[PDB]
Amino acid sequence: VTAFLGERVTLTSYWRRVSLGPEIEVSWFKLGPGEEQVLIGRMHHDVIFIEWPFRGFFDIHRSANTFFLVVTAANISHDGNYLCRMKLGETEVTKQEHLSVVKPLTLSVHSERSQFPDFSVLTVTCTVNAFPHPHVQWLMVMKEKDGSLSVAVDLSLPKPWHLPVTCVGKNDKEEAHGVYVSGYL
Amino acid sequence: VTAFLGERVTLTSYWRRVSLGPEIEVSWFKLGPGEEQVLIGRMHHDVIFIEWPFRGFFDIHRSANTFFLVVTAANISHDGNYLCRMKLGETEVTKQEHLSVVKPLTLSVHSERSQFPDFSVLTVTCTVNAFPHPHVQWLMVMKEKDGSLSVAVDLSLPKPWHLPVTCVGKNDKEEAHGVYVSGYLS
Amino acid sequence: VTAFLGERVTLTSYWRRVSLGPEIEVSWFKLGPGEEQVLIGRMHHDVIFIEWPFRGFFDIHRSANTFFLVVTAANISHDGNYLCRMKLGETEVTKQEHLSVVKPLTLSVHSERSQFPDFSVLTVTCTVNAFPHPHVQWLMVMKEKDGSLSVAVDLSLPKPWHLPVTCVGKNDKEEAHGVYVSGYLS
Amino acid sequence: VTAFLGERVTLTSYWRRVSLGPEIEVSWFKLGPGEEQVLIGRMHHDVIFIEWPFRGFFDIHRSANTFFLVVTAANISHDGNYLCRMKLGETEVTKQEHLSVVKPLTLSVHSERSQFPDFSVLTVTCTVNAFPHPHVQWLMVMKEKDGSLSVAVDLSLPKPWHLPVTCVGKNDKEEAHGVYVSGYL
Amino acid sequence: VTAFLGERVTLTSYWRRVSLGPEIEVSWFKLGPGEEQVLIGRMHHDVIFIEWPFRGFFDIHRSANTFFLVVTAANISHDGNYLCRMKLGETEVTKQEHLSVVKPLTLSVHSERSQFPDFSVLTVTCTVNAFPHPHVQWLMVMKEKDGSLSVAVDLSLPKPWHLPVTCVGKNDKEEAHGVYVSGYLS
Amino acid sequence: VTAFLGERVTLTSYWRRVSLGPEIEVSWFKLGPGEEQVLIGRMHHDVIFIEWPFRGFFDIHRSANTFFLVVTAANISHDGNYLCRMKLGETEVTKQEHLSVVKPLTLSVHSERSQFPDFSVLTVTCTVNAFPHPHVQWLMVMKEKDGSLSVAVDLSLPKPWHLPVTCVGKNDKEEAHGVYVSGYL
Amino acid sequence: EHCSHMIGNGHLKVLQQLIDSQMETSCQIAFEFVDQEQLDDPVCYLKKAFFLVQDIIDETMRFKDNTPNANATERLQELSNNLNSCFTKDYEEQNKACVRTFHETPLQLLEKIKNFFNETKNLLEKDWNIFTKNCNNSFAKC
Amino acid sequence: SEHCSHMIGNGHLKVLQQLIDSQMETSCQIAFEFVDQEQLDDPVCYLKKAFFLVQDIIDETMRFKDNTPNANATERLQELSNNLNSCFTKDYEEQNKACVRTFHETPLQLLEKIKNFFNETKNLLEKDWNIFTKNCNNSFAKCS
Amino acid sequence: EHCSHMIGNGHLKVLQQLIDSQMETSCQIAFEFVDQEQLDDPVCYLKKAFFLVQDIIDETMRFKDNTPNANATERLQELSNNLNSCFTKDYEEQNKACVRTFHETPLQLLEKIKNFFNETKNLLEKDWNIFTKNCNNSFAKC
Amino acid sequence: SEHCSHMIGNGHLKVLQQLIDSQMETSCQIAFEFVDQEQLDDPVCYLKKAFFLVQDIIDETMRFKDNTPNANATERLQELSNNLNSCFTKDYEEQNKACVRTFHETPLQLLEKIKNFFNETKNLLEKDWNIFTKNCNNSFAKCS
Amino acid sequence: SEHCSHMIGNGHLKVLQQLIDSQMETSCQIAFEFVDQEQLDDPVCYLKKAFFLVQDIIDETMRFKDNTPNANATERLQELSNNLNSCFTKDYEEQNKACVRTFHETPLQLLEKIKNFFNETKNLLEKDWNIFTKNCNNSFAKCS
Amino acid sequence: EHCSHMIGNGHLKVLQQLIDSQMETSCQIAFEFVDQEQLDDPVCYLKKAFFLVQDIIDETMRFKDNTPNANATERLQELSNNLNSCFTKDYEEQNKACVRTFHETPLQLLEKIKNFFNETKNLLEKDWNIFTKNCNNSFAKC
Ligand SMILES: *[C@@H]1O[C@H](CO)[C@@H](O[C@@H]2O[C@H](CO)[C@@H](O[C@@H]3O[C@H](CO)[C@@H](O)[C@H](O)[C@@H]3O)[C@H](O)[C@H]2NC(C)=O)[C@H](O)[C@H]1NC(C)=O
Repeated sequence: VTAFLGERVTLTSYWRRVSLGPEIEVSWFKLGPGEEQVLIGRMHHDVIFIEWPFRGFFDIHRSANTFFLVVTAANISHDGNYLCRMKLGETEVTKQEHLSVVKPLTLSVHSERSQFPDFSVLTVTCTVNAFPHPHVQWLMVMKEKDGSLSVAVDLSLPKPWHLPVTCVGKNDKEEAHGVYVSGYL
Repeated sequence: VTAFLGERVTLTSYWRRVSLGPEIEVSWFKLGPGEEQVLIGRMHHDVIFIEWPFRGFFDIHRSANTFFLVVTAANISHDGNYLCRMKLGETEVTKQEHLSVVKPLTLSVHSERSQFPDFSVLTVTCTVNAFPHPHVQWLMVMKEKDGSLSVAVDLSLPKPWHLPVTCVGKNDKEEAHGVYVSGYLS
Repeated sequence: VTAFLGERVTLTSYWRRVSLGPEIEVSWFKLGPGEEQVLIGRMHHDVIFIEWPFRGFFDIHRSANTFFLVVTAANISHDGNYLCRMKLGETEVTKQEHLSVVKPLTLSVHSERSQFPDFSVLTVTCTVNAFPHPHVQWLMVMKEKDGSLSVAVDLSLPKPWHLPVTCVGKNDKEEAHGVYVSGYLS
Repeated sequence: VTAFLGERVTLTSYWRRVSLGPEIEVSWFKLGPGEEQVLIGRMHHDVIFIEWPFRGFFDIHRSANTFFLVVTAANISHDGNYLCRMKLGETEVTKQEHLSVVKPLTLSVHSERSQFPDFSVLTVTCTVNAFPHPHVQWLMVMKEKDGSLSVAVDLSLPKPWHLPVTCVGKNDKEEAHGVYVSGYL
Repeated sequence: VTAFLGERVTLTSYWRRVSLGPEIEVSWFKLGPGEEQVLIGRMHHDVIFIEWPFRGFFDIHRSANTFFLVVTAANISHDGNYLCRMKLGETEVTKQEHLSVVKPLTLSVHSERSQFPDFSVLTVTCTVNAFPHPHVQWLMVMKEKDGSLSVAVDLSLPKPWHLPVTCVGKNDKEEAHGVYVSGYLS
Repeated sequence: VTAFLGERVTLTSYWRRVSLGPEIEVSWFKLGPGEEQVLIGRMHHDVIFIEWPFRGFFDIHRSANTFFLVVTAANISHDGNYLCRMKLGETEVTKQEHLSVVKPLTLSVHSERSQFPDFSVLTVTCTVNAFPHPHVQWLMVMKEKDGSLSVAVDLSLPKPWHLPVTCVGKNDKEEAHGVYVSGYL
Repeated sequence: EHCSHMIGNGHLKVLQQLIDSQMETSCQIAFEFVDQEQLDDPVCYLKKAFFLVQDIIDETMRFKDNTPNANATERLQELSNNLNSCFTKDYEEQNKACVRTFHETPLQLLEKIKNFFNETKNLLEKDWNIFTKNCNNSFAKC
Repeated sequence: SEHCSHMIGNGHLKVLQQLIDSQMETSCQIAFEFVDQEQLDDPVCYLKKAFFLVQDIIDETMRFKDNTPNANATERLQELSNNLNSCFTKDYEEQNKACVRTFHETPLQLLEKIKNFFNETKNLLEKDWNIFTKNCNNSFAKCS
Repeated sequence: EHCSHMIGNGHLKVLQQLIDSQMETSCQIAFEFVDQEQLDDPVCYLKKAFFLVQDIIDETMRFKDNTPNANATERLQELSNNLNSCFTKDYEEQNKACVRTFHETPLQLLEKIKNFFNETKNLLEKDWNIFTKNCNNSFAKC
Repeated sequence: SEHCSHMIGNGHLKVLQQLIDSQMETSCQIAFEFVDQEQLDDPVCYLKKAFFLVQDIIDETMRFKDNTPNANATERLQELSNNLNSCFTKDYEEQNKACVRTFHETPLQLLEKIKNFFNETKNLLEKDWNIFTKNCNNSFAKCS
Repeated sequence: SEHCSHMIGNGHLKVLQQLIDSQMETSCQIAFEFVDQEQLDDPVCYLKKAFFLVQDIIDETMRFKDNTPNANATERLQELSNNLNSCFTKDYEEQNKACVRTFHETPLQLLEKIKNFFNETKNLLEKDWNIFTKNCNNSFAKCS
Repeated sequence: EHCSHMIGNGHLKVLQQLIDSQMETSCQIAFEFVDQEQLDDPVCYLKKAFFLVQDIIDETMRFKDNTPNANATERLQELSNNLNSCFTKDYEEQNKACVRTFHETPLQLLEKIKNFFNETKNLLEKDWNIFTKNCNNSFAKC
């Protein structure tokens, strides 16, 4: 399933037999690289306890045979795989879900003229900050503190400047365009 | 004259009589508001002295009858009028120059979908940072630390999203466009 | 309802008619002083949105006709009255709940001997940090950053020290004792 | 000899022959581990000079054949062994004293109920902060910035809670008790 | 009595009758402006207690009938009058002592040549930091964090530089000289 | 050539043939140790561009066949060797200049009396802070944050104090004197 | 006096059939009912329960029109209406006292209803004037 | 077998419809696996896939008190399901749990899906008792 | 009418000699002259140029007293004074319009002067009334 | 050779003085290498050193349009310089560019230096045509 | 020896008491080693231990100008001490400086301790001149 | 005139015995006495010293009642009282002038007293009118 940065999101799991709900010992995990398992929180007989690290970012609640892991507000770190382990007595089941967080792309265009050897070469810059897969290309990678990815491409234009000029930025299926039309001079 | 943010720029003045150069007591000034005159630096017999406030930002040098005021790197504060006073004995001449600094506009577009009561209202944002006169408009003001000006406009789109949508940003005669084409999901 | 500092707690409300759940426009509120109403969050058709101030501290979720307001971790500020308003069309019902937060009292005893004019006067100190109503007493108020309340009492004992000595600390119905038995030297 | 944290304290040394006082070249040392000797200060003919590190914390003064090392205010670092060297011409004597600093114990009791799997297990905590030898035990180690030692012990009580419950804290010969009587509920 | 900055110093008082020492209730004071009396510390039966403000800066100790007030390290604040009150029963005697602290003067000389309109005017600077009474003079006031006083004087010399040139600095009876002899270039 | 700390200074280079000026591709370098070359700035056809590191500290301008490198305000780091490379087509010339920065010496005298074993030994201190070569000597090295050099010498005087006493400080050819005349007592 | 035989086994049978036909699930619903912890007296417990059962029947037990269970619920509602005359009024203070919120399975709720009707039936047969009893004390104890 | 044409009777659909109507209407939603229409639209292959999921749901989900009328209805349907197994040919095991989604819906809606399955299956069997011999490997593979 | 022959080749020769005798250097001087980019009309270009040439001659072309070139400059100055009567006044608005600052070699400046006198000479010979022309438009265009 | 006495004529000094006067007076300053008087005061050795620098300056600095009167003057002076080479004896190559400084002055001032050189050289040659056989290794070495 | 009974005479105690009275009263306190009563209470063993400490104190502490009446008194007492050595039996060397404390008191108080020692010792010797043959290894060992 | 023989050797002997009987120690006491550095004139030195010796004798030299030294101190005190008539008054300004605080051994203090009595004795024997001398100058010098 998929959700945007900051938004509330809910991953789900359930017990096959519809008769049982509270009886199930549910426990959620955040899958770091190497299929590592970090305990998020546990639930049993409607007694919930989230590990302090995830307290306030994650919560668990139930309805019938269904178990919900609620991310209060998604940030980039959360993108990845999550695992739900449900146990009844000796029997236990593992169900897996993949949460994709997305940051709406931010395309930005800005230009500058060369300062040497002359002032004839105008270089325009197209910059897209998105997640998880930003992409910029002119028509004919840095990591931010928020955890997103910024990428930019530059284009040089010798006089006469063949304007207008267009750059395509996109984030997987998301897409947007930028066009430099005219200089000051 | 005109120059872009950060660039090296040179304003000029000269003595009518070509015979003389070093002999002239040259002095440059920054015209603050109210026709105020702030001394930048002085020159005489190839002895130059810039006032400490402007030291490193401005320099003066000479060639023959010509006198140059060099801004090492132009910042927004420098935009305005400058005055050169040149003196020989009792006689003095004044020349005035106007430096327009410009910051190449920076247009940026980015969107977000409503989180309540549903996820159907897509709001796009168009943002332009320029100088001296930024302007943004959808096709249906804050001051920065750099001294530039940022201005932005927002547009709400109920489903179905009538994309693509275009915003026009411009800095006087400079102009550029931003277009949101498609969302991630729809 | 009642809960201890830090613990997860759930207040509940429901719709009289069991047939309906998602259709109800639920909205929870924090009753500040003066019967002020602060919006915590809203829910409709299983679309939840918590106001940014309370984001991460509160959450809302549903099961059938029941609506739950979950405090992820209770802090002293949360103690007070909460209100749930549930609306179907023109009709609306209001339910009120009272959450009492409690901080388990922390009694602490420690002594020091006078440094002048002699070392004969032993003064013991009894300190209780609790919430909402701490109380200390010898058997013959400061506010903390956590929002709790600390209060303390001192007792002077001239030689011979009539030990042991006992202080009673308590938080309403909760209660605990501290007893100084012997000094290091005598 | 012994003294409490912050208090003024005086270690003493003397010259065997009572006839002499000022003539003696006195010098005090603080004994770090390995019988290492750190110079505190010197005295001769009532001319005193404390090394700058100890200036304001230590002072030296004399009376007759007796020499006093005065600690203005004792802190935990001062606990240890001190050495006085007294020299007359070629002859020299070393006398040794042991200063024990003490921090009056601070006993503290506080409880919490389990958050999982139920709210039936009440765990009480008994905490004693003292020096040099804190000790806690229920009846049937961390170092602080001040240099003292904190130690604590926990006790779990399943329902029904067998209250009251008592913990004994003590600092060598010093002793104090804590009793949890009743919960809120 | 007099002492230099940082040094250990001892003011003294005593009981007339030599028979008695510990029995006397001794107490020392700092005389602030307005004949104000600030308690430094007390002593009785060889039980000493310094007030926390002065703790570590002052100490009291005894020998026979004599009582010593020891300043561990003198700083400028300490300069002034001190008072010792000694009491036996109803009778009490007061002794007064005056501690003058001194900071050895620090004379410093350094020059720079004019940068405009030419490099012909050499200006030398003479600076004295002392206490309590610094004074500087050319042979033709700021307060420091240490509590000392700095004062300085400047002298301009047009070419030809009539060197050598001498400045006299002094702190009351203390005195020292600084002489600029030659520049780097000439 | 030579200049004092903070002052404006100009190093020069030129093209042998007087006919040409703008045509020459001039480029200045700051010579770090090991004859290393750090690019300061370039000039061609009166188009100047200073590298950002040196921007505001250095500038380049021209007059006829002459090329000037202007240091707006000299600081100690600038002391060293500079190199000008001038290129016309295939031919290129290298000219070398040495800029000596100087800090006017600062001589300072101050005294203290011994605190042990008596107060009879008066030690006076003579301190000179200069650049590039400070020197202090009594008549019968630390580096500062500004980049200058401080050096000091001490002289002990047993009672009776043989005053007055004189110290000579100097910075190569620059020179100045200090004389301690009398103590307070 | 007719209160003795107002409740028939036809009603308890239809009720039990209704119960058995419900699918067993984990999902829990919320409803108000008598707190046994605060009210143990059988007579007063049932007396208090009666009105709560009326409300639950009215607003909770919903079935598609003209279904056998829908008609069952109709019969039971009518029965409740006729039973109104067999319970005497106590006080208005006590309404919403001795009452708690329950979060349980529909099956458990229906079981509570069944127990009510059964025990109510028995006690009425023993003494048709049993529910004239004054329960102000039993209620106030809560 | 040709008998597949008439294996399903209106008696089964009747007990099924009765079972549906007797259920109490609530807000509570349950989770269960069923065929995703978005990825699998072919009527024949849709039902073929649905059949086994219906088997499982009937077995583990539709639980009633023993010997209850609805309990017996479910027994009849389970038996019916067992007899129908011989009318569906095996495809591949790779595809089981493919073209399959998690549903969070009311019990009534689930039961409606079941009813719809039996109804349309009944019709198609009557039209051509060999309809479910079809190879749906492609239709199944289309799912992602 | 005498304007036709006011400028003689003796003047252009003395001017060219003056030019050739100057040493070639890199050093550049500053002076005001007509901007070709804004004013291309030959007649109006020369018309505007005339006055600027007067000023440059007066204040720029300096030689040691009684040197051949000093006398050359004198002759040219006189020539300029006699030429005053051949150019008609236009407007005062336009003075300092169509004019830019030039930073060029002395040789290039003297070349500009030469071109002026040469072309002016030619056009005068063709039509001695050529410089009565109204150039207000050509000037305003700048 | 004894002819060195009269190699330089007033005709050369005349064309030179004319060249000077014909130059336009300006503020602009140019850079060139010449003898530092501060380090080299001996008249004879000063001129000897100056001679070669004058050769170079004449060659690369004093540029005029081809076939111009001044151009021809410079040619005459260059020829004269070539003939004078035989009147100066070689000293050492170490010292070339020693006792030499960079000058930033007006063209007129440079030309004045040249004129002064030829004048004083002319006089001294007339006094003693063997004056420039002198060994100036010491005078040159004195420079630092 | 039996003579230990009468070795100490009232003449010694007399010169001692005189010495005490002739001392000027002051506040000044001096430091000296003596028997800690808190750790050693047994009269016999207390005195036995005290004896040697008294020897040392007499030798190094009680200093007077040569040939002074008190100087001679101290000489007599020192001689007396030397003669008394034969009346005390050796115990162990481990215990010397054990049961011993540092005292900071007035000279008068020290002299009082000395006087008390000689007095009680005198009495006990008169009672039993063999009293100080006692083994005090235990009493000494008790000290910590 | 009797001042000549007021002080006897019986007094100096008793004083010296008193001195010798004191135990030698390191402990130092504080007392006011004449500063030799500021007052060197023998006559005026002794003259000033006399009164300070009176006070020291009174408050410092303490012995147990009826001890030989106690009686010695009594004799000396009486002697001091009789001596009062042999010293003439100077000025009250000078009291506490030429006087410093001394921190020395008791023995050194007693030595100072001895020296006083001895030299005072000698000078009185030489000239019993010696201490009528005016010492205002010697005192003011301090
Ligand atoms: C106890 O819980 C309450 C919530 O009931 C916490 O109050 C919240 O505290 C946060 C952090 O201080 C506040 O957010 C802040 O907002 C400002 C902008 O106004 C922003 O610049 C900060 O970065 C920060 O995000 C929030 O306003 C506040 N919410 C409410 C409704 O008061 C409180 O912090 C908790 N107390 C303790 C001691 O943890």
